[PDB]
Amino acid sequence: GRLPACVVDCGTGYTKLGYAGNTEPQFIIPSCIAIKEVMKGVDDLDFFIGDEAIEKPTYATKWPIRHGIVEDWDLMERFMEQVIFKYLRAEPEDHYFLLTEPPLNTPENREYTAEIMFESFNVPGLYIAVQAVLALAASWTSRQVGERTLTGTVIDSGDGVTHVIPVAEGYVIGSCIKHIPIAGRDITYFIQQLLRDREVGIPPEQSLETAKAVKERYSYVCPDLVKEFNKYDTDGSKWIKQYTGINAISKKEFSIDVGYERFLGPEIFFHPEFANPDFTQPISEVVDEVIQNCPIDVRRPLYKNIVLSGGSTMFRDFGRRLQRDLKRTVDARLKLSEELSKPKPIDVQVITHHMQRYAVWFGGSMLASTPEFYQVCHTKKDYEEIGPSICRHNPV
Amino acid sequence: VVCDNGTGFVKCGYAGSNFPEHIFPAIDDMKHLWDYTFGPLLTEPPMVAIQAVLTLYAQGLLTGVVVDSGDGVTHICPVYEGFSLPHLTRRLDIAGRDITRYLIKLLLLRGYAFNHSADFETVRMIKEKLCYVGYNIEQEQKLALETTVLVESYTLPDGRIIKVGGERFEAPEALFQPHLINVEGVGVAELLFNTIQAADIDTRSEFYKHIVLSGGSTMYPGLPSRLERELKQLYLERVLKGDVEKLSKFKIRIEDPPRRKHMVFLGGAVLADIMKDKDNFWMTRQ
Amino acid sequence: MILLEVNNRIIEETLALKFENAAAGNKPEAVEVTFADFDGVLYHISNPNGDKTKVMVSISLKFYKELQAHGADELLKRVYGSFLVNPESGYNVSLLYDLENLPASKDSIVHQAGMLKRNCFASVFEKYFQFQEEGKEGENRAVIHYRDDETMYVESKKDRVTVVFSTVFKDDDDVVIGKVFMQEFKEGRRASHTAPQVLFSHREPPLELKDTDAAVGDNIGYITFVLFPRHTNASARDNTINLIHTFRDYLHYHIKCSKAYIHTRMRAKTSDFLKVLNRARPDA
Amino acid sequence: TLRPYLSAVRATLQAALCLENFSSQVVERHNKPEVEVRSSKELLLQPVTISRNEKEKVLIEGSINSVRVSIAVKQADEIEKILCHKFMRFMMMRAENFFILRRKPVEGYDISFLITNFHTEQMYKHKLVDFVIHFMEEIDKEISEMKLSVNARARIVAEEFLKNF
Amino acid sequence: ARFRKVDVDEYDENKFVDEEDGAGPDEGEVDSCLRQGNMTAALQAALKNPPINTKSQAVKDRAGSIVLKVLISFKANDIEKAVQSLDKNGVDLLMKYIYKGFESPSDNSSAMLLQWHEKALAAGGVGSIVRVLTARKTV
Ligand SMILES: Nc1ncnc2c1ncn2[C@@H]1O[C@H](COP(=O)(O)OP(=O)(O)OP(=O)(O)O)[C@@H](O)[C@H]1O
Ligand SMILES: Nc1ncnc2c1ncn2[C@@H]1O[C@H](COP(=O)(O)OP(=O)(O)OP(=O)(O)O)[C@@H](O)[C@H]1O
Repeated sequence: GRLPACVVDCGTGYTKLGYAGNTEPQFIIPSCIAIKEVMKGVDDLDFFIGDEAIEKPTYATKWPIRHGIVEDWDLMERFMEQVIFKYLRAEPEDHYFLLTEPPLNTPENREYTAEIMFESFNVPGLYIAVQAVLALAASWTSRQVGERTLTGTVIDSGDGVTHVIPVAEGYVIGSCIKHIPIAGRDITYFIQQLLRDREVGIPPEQSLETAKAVKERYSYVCPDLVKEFNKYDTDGSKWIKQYTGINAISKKEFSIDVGYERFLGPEIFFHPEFANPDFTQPISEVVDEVIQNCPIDVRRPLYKNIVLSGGSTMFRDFGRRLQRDLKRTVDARLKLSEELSKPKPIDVQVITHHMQRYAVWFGGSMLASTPEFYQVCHTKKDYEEIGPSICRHNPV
Repeated sequence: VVCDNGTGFVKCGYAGSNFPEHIFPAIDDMKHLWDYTFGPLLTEPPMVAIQAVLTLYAQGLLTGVVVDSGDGVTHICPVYEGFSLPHLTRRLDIAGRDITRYLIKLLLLRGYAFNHSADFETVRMIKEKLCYVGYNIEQEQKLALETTVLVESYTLPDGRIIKVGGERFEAPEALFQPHLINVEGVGVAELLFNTIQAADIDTRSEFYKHIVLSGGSTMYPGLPSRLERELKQLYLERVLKGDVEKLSKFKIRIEDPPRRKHMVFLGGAVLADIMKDKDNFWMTRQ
Repeated sequence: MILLEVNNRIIEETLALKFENAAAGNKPEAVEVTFADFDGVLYHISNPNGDKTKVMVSISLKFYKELQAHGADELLKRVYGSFLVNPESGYNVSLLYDLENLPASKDSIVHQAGMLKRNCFASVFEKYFQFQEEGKEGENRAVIHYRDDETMYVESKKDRVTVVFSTVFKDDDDVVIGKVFMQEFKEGRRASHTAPQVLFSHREPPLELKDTDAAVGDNIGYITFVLFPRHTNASARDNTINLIHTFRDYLHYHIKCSKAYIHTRMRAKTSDFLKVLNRARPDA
Repeated sequence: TLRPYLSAVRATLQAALCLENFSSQVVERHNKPEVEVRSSKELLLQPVTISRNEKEKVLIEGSINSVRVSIAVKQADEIEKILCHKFMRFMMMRAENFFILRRKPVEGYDISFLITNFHTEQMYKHKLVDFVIHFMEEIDKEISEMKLSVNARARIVAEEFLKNF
Repeated sequence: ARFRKVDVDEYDENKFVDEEDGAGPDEGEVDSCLRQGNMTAALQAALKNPPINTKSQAVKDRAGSIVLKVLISFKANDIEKAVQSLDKNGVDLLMKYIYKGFESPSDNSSAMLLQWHEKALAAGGVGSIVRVLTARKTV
């Protein structure tokens, strides 16, 4: 009751954690646990997570959630232990828990998660939500929407693999989900290579570090490559930037020039030949193709409500460029149509909002702040009396 | 050639044949069907030869009760001798598509990413192999939760393997309950009992020993046996009046022919001797 | 961590981050965080009247009348002097930090802001330690219902201070595990002879409290902590209270971690069974 | 006496694991484990029990196409009782993977197996027998190790807290 | 539903019915042998005229007691010889009584019974156990 239910969003790279009712998460922490090299014991108790677990290099970093799937269940379980007792500081019997999950997890994996939550932490209530549905719900706070709907298309890009998922009435249409290989990490590697070949005086073993910062501080989407290149080659004084970091080795300052990578980094989706050599096919056609694979009768609302999720979507004007390109693809198809040829083509929107970074966590907090959440949770008593049917399935 | 038009399936073939040379639903529109059927006598259901006579004909019978369940509707047509009895015959709304659709929802709740449109045919087959009604719920649920053998594996077209257990019996059941259906029936068994009982009192026993099944919806495994068990309980419950003895005496027999899937067609085909000129008969061809 | 934190980590990271952003010279962003702690304690961190340059920390507690009856006011006023403002509506205590007037040592205020719950409990202990050191015996025992179904008893004796916890274990199997933990606690002097003595009675109160309305039942456990002069004397105090007020949560933490460990071991063995079976399953 | 008992259980399993494919006599086109449904008495064999003492025993129920095996596991004290209950439940939750396990034990036993002709066709029946014996031996050893584990961790936990005063 | 509560199958004429009809070994005789330390002789007498045909469990439970009484009175090293004195039929019957015994453990009764099982198995093979399983008329 009286307290706000704990909201834990375990992502491929970053875990968002906090208490319901809050606008932003209380923690955003790296989703890997640094471990030693069973070890009963004193070896046990010993762990690090976040920043600490990262920080030593030597001592091996694992991905407690990679691709939205728990890497080892034992290590994932230990992760949840410290998530609860060290950071959230919640007495677990007094708080309902909301956890999140990516699409395509099997019911067996859901039972393993619930088994851990109920038989180890004795929680009073648990709900396991699919990331996309709460993220869509999270978008209802945006001014661009006026009526609540739970039908829409979610572009979920993480740090491992981006998924394009059309969802209708709260259930993922599993047969139409598509995966695209490429993510934050690919952007880091290519830009890293790009700096190596152009800028000099950058010590190799701290190349990624620097790389992440440049992307975080200077990347953007440009509207046209050649005009922009000409821009840099013309008004270099107010377009070329300088970045200065400190060498983790020798404690000295290195200054690098920041140029073309600014617009070339986020550009890569758009022309998929960029990102991998294998990707012939651009993002506008894949999203259109995905929508086109679902029933024709339901292809009205899906075009009107494309929502973004994950940090990979926080690059200025991403949605605008996507909206334009999609309008071009749709218009071209209906152009072909007309010529061959009626009903008017539906308007196409992409919803943007201020909480796009961790839309998932926000959605969790908003739903978990309502009485209905308390209604739909599975109680420990029902787990004991019914068993394993209950926790797999959503609330009646 | 014999053409048997059904709401969800059209069986066309020749005479003194076996099975339809073609089973394909027709795409004004009825006249359009001629273009893809005839091109590269007539059979009419109880709105020339009443299918009840037909189904029975192929069985070498003239009297009896025909239970025909297809895609769109299910009928219980009692036939006396050569003719049918347009008055006794009753209709069941109860359904194929709905069950297939319900099985999809149930599998979805289990956690399988099925789509109602894209995967309709696939799940229809899972229903066509694993999934139908059971004698009781509490016992069935126990079998589903306690043995592995509910729990049958089924290979989807993409190679993935899923599991189907309690949903095998869970989908018929909506339809039974008054709860969810929001309509009051019977079924089919109780519907069969009433039809025969509301009939005479002489050839009533005659009907009971000649109940014949027809249509694809009567091919789900165990149907004949379920019908019998339900009729014995209903007979026991009403006419028998709980007398252990009046049970031994009763005669019961549900004819469930191997080729009952297209029993109407099979009938119809060998009915049909050839008239020398086709040419002269009709008003039109006239 | 492992030892429970006096320090609220969410409060410490949030305020440290805010002071560092202030010190860097960035404009402050709004913060509004509502969260809890053990024993029905509720915190709120916000910007009063929407002014992002002011940060208010408010605490709301159920305890409070009982602790107020035992000296709380003097200690809180002694510690927080000036930071302290009129309590926000809906809460019992509010602290206000002006980002435009921060002190030279920010870590010390981060630490003290963490202390907050501990400093709320401290006065009752300090009061009875003074009583004990002065020999004022026969004083009525303090009874603090820190949780809806948990009770705390504090008693001063001639040569010792006893601290009794009446705790409830709602899920049956933790009682069985707990008896093992309390048995190990009973033998703790075999490793630390200068350690505070601990007793435990299951489903029945200690005789000294038998004359009250103490709970009896299958899920109740009584723990007594015997504190000698070495834990009640002047240096001793702060460390003692820091450990004694987190003890209950420490116990619940280790019970849960033991069950978790058993699950991991068990998981490993089931994986091994599946491997044997597949070895057993015919190759073809 | 642990060795002898297992000898008697093993021989009984050898006798009971003589199964064949049996199509249902009761339901058209059904195939069901006869020991579970029990709709044809003539297809059921005489249930037999082997006991080592008042507490440890194995119940073996045969039929033409299936055998149900139930084991009462050694549980000397409370912690062994809870460890055993948790471990059997853990395995039972995973019955789909551990495909010869019943999801619930026969009343009066801690764990039950259901072995059908489909198992004896795809696995060497003599290795199925070896497996049950192996299982009986290993669950006992694991329960003992679990017990030592909890006790060992409890000592370090009491010591770590107490030494810090 | 009600009409579904009745198990009509119990009156199905097509079912299967066992062939049934309508005392045990001599108690006094077994006691005589035992009293005289004649164990093998007691074993052979206890195995006589088993109530394979009675309906009441009282008479069956009686013979099982007598047989069990004898098996318990035996010395470990003398089991093999007694077992080897029996014919195949005796060995099969002994195996039936042994399994019977497994159902009434008390003290170390199962401990010696496991010894009997071992020796009986050595003599009659797994086939003797098979015949415990499919007996329709048993001890
Ligand atoms: N404004 C921004 N500009 C550029 N990158 C950003 C911005 N905001 C966030 N990001 C990036 O997003 C990344 C984190 O992405 P995300 O949160 O989607 O991963 P995740 O949550 O672990 O994945 P998932 O939860 O989908 O498994 C960070 O590495 C960061 O670079
Ligand atoms: N082998 C089978 N077992 C169970 N059900 C089946 C089988 N084959 C088909 N069905 C079901 O039967 C239904 C259709 O039956 P069928 O095609 O024989 O009748 P129909 O000709 O379509 O209908 P009607 O003639 O009554 O208008 C389908 O919905 C399908 O689910």
